Amino acid sequence: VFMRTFEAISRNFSEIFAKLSPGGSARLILENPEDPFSGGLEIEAKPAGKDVKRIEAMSGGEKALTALAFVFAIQKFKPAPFYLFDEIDAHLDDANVKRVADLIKESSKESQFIVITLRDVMMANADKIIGVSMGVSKVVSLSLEKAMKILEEIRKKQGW
Amino acid sequence: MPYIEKLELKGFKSYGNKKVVIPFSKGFTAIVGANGSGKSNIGDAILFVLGGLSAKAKYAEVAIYFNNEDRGFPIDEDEVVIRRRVYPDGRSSYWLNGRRATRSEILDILTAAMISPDGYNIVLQGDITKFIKMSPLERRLLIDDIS
Repeated sequence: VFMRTFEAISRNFSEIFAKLSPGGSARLILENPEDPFSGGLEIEAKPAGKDVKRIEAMSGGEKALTALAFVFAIQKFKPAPFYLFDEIDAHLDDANVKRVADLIKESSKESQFIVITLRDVMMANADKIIGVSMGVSKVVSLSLEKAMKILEEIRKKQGW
Repeated sequence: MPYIEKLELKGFKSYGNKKVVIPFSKGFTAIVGANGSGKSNIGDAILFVLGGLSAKAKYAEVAIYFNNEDRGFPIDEDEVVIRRRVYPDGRSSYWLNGRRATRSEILDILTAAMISPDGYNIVLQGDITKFIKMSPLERRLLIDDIS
């Protein structure tokens, strides 16, 4: 029972990591395959041209991407009618944002996704964009074109 | 599984007395705003109305509107609206389509639609750090619970 759930979530993880990190591979590994309940579950990942390492030893961006593939693998195993992500892309490395935004875009053909983001690639792929500003907050439905000027305005004041 | 049509906020954190209506695509919606604009309060309004935090204009109110045409919620109506208003003395009330409901009944109703304020489908700021820093033991324990 534990094992059937584990293999399905591990399979999802390795496949999603592979799609978000081209030429990369990763595995969830039981610390005690024999007696699983007496050990933990480690994450080992290997981006192209890198040696295998456990999560904590990776780069900031690698850690964010790996954690994210892990949450996406659990979500695919037990889906919900909607997803709400708040700045999950902020700490990613640039090269990785587009694969995240493409994956979200395609699973949205089937579920609802609400993503709070400051990334043009995320924005461009959305069916709809909402802008928020302030004290009192205000919300407005936006076109990509004005959404894109507002982003450029924000990035100028805040950077990365 | 059903979907969020909109969220209405009134007197909640940075959202003032003039009710604010936030519309969502049935598909993909992106939310753009500066740090401090109130965009992160959106995630908070959603945890508030879906019930994670028990109680333990002068009321904060959040209402969420779901399209239930697929009937993911055990309620025979095309729209399901969950409203919750917190008072100054700390009291909290809920309504389900205009009718009073308890928190315990709203949770049972959301669980039935595969929704939970504690679900993996809500990834706020802090949730990614959680996944990064989890001990390997805790990470196997999440798998035990899911199984």
